[PDB]
Amino acid sequence: VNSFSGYLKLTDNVYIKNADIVEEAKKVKPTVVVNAANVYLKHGGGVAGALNKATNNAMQVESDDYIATNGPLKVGGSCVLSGHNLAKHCLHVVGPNVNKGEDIQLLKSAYENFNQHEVLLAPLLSAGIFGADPIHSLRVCVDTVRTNVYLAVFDKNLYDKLVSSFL
Ligand SMILES: OC[C@@H](Nc1ncnc2[nH]ccc12)C1CC1
Ligand SMILES: [Cl-]
Repeated sequence: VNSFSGYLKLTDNVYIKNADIVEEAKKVKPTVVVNAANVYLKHGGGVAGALNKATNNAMQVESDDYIATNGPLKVGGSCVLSGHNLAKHCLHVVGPNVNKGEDIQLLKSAYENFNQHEVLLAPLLSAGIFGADPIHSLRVCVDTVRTNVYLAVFDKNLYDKLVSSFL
């Protein structure tokens, strides 16, 4: 039993809700919130800009030190950093950005990072400003993640389409 509330159950392990991931994280304080990161951990817009703003830029300061030490992530890769005031940990996961010409096949590799954590609050990877089809992202999530994932979908209209079209 956990403190996630109001989610529709899609499969044994995948749950979904129309919600603002920032407000969800502040309420639940999950062990892990997933950021829709880029390889440079530059949290400018989308989920990343919103999460970073909610930390008063502390996420960006920590991320800049991470990059200075380790260099960029790989597309499809991840790193674990602090969750600041939102969660215990933030798993920064880089899905392919179609608006940069990146290979959509890497979306499965991106979701595999979730399997290293028993329970996560997450967005749909490569959706929104990363330019991939969200119906596809949900399908890859369901077919790749085996741990317990709570998906927050910001746009209410998109949420209804994902539910009604879910196979
Ligand atoms: O990952 C793409 C995804 N974006 C977000 N999901 C949940 N909460 C959010 N807050 C700000 C952006 C954002 C779009 C809706 C499918
Ligand atoms: Cl977005």
